[PDB]
Amino acid sequence: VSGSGISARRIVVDARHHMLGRLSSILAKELLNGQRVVVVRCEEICLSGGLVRQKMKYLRFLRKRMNTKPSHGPIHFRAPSKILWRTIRGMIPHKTKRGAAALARLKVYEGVPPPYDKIKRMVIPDALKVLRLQSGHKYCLLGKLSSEVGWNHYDTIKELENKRKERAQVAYERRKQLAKLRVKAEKAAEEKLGPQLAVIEPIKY
Amino acid sequence: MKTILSSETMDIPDGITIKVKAKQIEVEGPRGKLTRNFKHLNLDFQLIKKKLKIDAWFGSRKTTAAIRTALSHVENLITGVTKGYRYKMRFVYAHFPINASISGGNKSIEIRNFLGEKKVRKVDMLDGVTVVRSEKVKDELVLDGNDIELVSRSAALINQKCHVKNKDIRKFLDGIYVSEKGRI
Amino acid sequence: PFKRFVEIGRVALINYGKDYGRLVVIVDVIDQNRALVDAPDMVRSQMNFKRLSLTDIKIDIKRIPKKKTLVEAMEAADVKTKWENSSWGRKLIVQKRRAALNDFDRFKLMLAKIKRAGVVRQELAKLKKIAA
Amino acid sequence: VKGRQGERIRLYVRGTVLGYKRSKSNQYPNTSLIQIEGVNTKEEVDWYLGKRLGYIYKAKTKKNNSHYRCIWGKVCRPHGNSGVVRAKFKSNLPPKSMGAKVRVFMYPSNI
Amino acid sequence: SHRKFEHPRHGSLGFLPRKRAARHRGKVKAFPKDDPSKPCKLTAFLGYKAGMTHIVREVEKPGSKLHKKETCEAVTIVETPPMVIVGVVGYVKTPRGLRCLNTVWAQHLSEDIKRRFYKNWCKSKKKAFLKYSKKYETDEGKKDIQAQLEKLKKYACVIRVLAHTQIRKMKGLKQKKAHLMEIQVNGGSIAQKVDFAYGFFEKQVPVDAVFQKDEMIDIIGVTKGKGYEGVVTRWGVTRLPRK
Amino acid sequence: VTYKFHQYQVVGRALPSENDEHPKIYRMKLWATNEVRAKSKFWYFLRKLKKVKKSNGQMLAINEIFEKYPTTIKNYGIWLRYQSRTGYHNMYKEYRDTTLNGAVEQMYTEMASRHRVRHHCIQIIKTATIPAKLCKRESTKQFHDSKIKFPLVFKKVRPPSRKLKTTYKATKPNLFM
RNA sequence: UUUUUGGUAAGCAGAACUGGCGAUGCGGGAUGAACCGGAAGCCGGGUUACGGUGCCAAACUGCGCGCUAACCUAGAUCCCACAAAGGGUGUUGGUCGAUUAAGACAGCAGC
RNA sequence: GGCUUGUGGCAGCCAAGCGUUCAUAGCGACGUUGCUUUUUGAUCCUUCGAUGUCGGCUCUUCCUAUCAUUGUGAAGCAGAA
RNA sequence: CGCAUGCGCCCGCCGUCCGGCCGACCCGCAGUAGGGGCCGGCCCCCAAGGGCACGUGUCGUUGGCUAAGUCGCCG
Ligand SMILES: [K+]
Ligand SMILES: [K+]
Ligand SMILES: [K+]
Ligand SMILES: [K+]
Ligand SMILES: [K+]
Ligand SMILES: [K+]
Ligand SMILES: [K+]
Ligand SMILES: [Mg+2]
Ligand SMILES: [Mg+2]
Ligand SMILES: [Mg+2]
Ligand SMILES: [Mg+2]
Ligand SMILES: [Mg+2]
Ligand SMILES: [Mg+2]
Ligand SMILES: [Mg+2]
Ligand SMILES: [Mg+2]
Ligand SMILES: [Mg+2]
Ligand SMILES: [Mg+2]
Ligand SMILES: [Mg+2]
Ligand SMILES: [Mg+2]
Ligand SMILES: [Mg+2]
Ligand SMILES: [Mg+2]
Ligand SMILES: [Mg+2]
Ligand SMILES: [Mg+2]
Repeated sequence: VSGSGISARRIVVDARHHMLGRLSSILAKELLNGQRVVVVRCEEICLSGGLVRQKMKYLRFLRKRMNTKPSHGPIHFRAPSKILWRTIRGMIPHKTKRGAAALARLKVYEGVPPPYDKIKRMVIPDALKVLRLQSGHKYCLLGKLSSEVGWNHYDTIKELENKRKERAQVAYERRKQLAKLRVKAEKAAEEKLGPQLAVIEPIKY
Repeated sequence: MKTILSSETMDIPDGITIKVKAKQIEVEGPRGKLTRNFKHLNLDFQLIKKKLKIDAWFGSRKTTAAIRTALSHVENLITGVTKGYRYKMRFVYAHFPINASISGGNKSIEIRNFLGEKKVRKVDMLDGVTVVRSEKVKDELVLDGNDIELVSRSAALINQKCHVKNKDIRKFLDGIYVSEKGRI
Repeated sequence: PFKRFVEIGRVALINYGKDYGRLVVIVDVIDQNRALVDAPDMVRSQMNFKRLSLTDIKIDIKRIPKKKTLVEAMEAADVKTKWENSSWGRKLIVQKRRAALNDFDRFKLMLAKIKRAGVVRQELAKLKKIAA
Repeated sequence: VKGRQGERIRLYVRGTVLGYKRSKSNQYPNTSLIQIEGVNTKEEVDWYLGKRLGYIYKAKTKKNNSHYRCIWGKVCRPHGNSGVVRAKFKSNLPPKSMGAKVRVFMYPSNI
Repeated sequence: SHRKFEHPRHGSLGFLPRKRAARHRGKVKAFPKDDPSKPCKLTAFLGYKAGMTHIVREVEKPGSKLHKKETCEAVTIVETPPMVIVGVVGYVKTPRGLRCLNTVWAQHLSEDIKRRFYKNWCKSKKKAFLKYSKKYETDEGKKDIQAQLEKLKKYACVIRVLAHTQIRKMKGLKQKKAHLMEIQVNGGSIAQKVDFAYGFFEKQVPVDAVFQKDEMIDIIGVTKGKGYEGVVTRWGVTRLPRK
Repeated sequence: VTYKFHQYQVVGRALPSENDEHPKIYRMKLWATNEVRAKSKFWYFLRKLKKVKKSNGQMLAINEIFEKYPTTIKNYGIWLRYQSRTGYHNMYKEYRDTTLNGAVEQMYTEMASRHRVRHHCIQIIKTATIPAKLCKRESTKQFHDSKIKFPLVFKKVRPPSRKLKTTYKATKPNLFM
């Protein structure tokens, strides 16, 4: 993984059905190359091995604590967004200034809060479950894992996501109708544009 | 060793409306409607016409084992909406009679005097399952419903609610046990 | 119900490697991972299914036919014409054409697109005021 | 229409400064690793070999009536298999430039 | 090596740190679960500890040694004069917990409550809520106040009333600066809660409207202070030998 | 075109002596990655099977054997002897390939996978082209079907070349059998 | 490393041949006097050794086949930082034998 | 403290026999495979320009190879134990 | 959420002057042993590998006019 190398002011990633570790490594490289990344819907991230194995792993993590002063760490974040953030931190030299700056360019959210609900969201094929996990093998959602280890906002995110999706469906229908109104416009413009369509014909899909 | 094709077929009765879409099977009959989610099976369901065909391509021996399981579940749904399921249980006791109290429209039962205990054991029937005390037979319960899993599981709840403890169960045979697994 | 199957006569597109973009006919199957493919302009050879994309075209041939028999079967089914006329097959052709446009040709296409967009936008405005 | 104010013609592509030529335990600042946007293979790198590079940054003081500074370089050879290149500049780039962008010009031209 | 003999540890680790509380008034950490089917009602009340005494009553506890006998038991007197509602606040349920949406205050605020907003009331100009109180005097301002209330009805999920004590009525306390707290409203829909709260603006809520006789309540407050203290008294560790 | 393993006929004999001016000539069909390694394994067997070491032997001829019809599919049976962690064993394997070189390559790959047997712990006893009706393994029989038909259950999603590789894409892959 | 004595054994004690460390940095083995590579004036370019190419971290989430699913912290690289006898109707290969369209096996039916 | 584990401690495999009958409810002779560092030895690597050397008292934390307490399986478990 | 300093402070303008951008254009959801579009048949998918955009002028010459369209700013 060398990096995307694209010039963008900001990249918004939809993490739904992305493998946690593979998404983390790709994003870690993007952040280290100076790319600003926003990750939404972290509760829908997928972890291979299944809930039982992943739950046992987190419980072993909960055991780790400074015996003489538990407040001195390690800190066991329960929310999906923080778990992703901590997973990425393990793949970055976060104790150096270079690493700290890279982490400061990352933002993680559960669900899709504004203004990102109206911003195009991309996916990362190298981390997609449909391409990385064989159908029939165990996996769990990060939101489900977080709920069982002490994240109590799962329902709140679920209701807000349903409200957002219904609004998005309404907006989708408006664009769908606007597209049907535009295919008529081009047909009407066909008579005016005789030479222009000839040039575009060999290039049109 | 992955077999190229493993397939099994079953015949759909004439008076059944079976609907399949993305491994979501819905069966409707005179008694009601039943639906089961088979999205956890990596199989190919197809209705050919009526018959139901389930295929597994390049599946290991474990994967092909689910082909017959899927057909049996679909067959149970067909029988559930056509004939129904009737599980009969018998009270077994040596000294203390077991007193049963049906309530809530045959959707609940309370067991009292099990081995003389003063504790009251309450069991609620699952969705679509009704429990009725039989009159032809002495100390017999009858559970009826469409879904075999719910009816059979309701009987299991009653049976396990009346387990003897701190005693030799070989001699203390008290309990409620399933005596017949049939259909209405 | 699957739409495409690996079978003798199936026309496949090479989706990876040097032979990318070429059409081949599956004339025999070696195992689960490999098939024997033949084309009019290539020697019969084996290749992995990971480099093949099955199409909707399927000619009627017997197992491992002769080149002359294979060629006439493809022409009888108009394999090349069907593929190029299809939307999927046209996508590959258009991609090559776009990459082959010179600087002057790109300038002409820009003018045509700019003028096309301007007229279309005017038509939409009329469809908005009238058909609100 | 946008009404944007800025450069009207772009005759360069952006490249990201990834770091220096290095091993697991040593660093060689005399060579820099640059990722050129759009170049994804070693074969594609051949077109950019010898092309001039410009690292433009802003200083606090004014020199020649400007806060801009430029360090010139060029593409020397490809690095790895994924289109990264090795670049040399008149002076070794500072570590501060890691993650910054450089302009990859289309000259000197062989076409 | 293992300790020679076993005894439980001294003190509880669930009350750490043993620091001075960052507050003087008892904070309600958790309000009762809300039941919409019930009428709107307050869930908390402020009072002042007056003192203790003992009472005698005849116990009615079947199966107990005290059945139909008399028992003497200590009791605490808490003086609870009616509280005055002076505002309403609404919270929205967010993935980051409850967030305060808006706060609507009553037109008239007593001097006792206004003292709570100052460190030196007498030396100040007493400008608190003067500009806020003016928008109740105009039709456009009244519409804005009503619009804010409708905003709470639409988005708020938790409604709490701002209530303060009438501390002047207890001259023994020698204090004129009243105590203010948020009291959650349980029961009814969100609209009813807002209407319930707004209807009490500048009105008094007696303690009887919140609690009644023979019910169990929780008391929250700050314990008596005792300053720097050694381990024997602070934690209950046993003393060492005389020598 | 290119094979990992090549088949060679190696012909050799013991050096002529006064007692035997015309010693017996031995031939073997050996598999190796090149001629040099084929010769070395030829002397290994002659040393241990005919008591003729290379130091007192003579190499006569070495020729590579090529598949006759590399465009058709044949069934290949391979009889082999291999060493496990606890002893020696014999097994018979079948493969389908266009050339016996490919079938031998599959055999070495399978032995490494299913038995953790390295290349140097395998001796090939016999190879042969088996007709379809005489095959024994079901992994080979199931493809003896004139109406062979199946879908591609597992596909590999990727651009034709890394030139069209991008880290980010607007939509997920659309896959259907 | 190998040969080798005493000792249950030891990062124990004592010999044989060679190399190494000590007197020596440098690359790899996360970390390490001895292991692997390799020995060095001060520099530019090129190429490698051992070891590597998901991130940390320079180099593929490269092109191929199979095996494994770990509800024990599955497993993950010479020295090296451990595991045994004995077991599994877990699963995958192979070897020998027996039965079967003249009808086996399971169930069903009355040999 | 470290290496080692003979010795000490703890555990498994085979099944002659015991167990009224009955190898394996509960036991396991003759053998054989291990674990542990809460025994004692073996060694002499660290410390002799000094690491305060018995036990108790006090106080916290940790382990499980579980004495009691919660939930269960087995018995030569009728009940009780 | 309240109140916020008279030789001060806060805003709306106008100038003066000071410390990484180059088109930095793009909101469907869901599935992947499937999902849509049309009349059980026929089509579409098989990566944004797309679409949009005066995209055309020395960050852009002078002087006008300017139908609609697109875009920015402004109550
Ligand atoms: K002690
Ligand atoms: K006390
Ligand atoms: K004491
Ligand atoms: K086995
Ligand atoms: K021992
Ligand atoms: K000493
Ligand atoms: K322009
Ligand atoms: Mg790298
Ligand atoms: Mg008992
Ligand atoms: Mg709390
Ligand atoms: Mg005091
Ligand atoms: Mg010594
Ligand atoms: Mg010395
Ligand atoms: Mg190591
Ligand atoms: Mg050099
Ligand atoms: Mg890989
Ligand atoms: Mg074993
Ligand atoms: Mg013994
Ligand atoms: Mg000292
Ligand atoms: Mg000292
Ligand atoms: Mg000391
Ligand atoms: Mg235990
Ligand atoms: Mg007894």
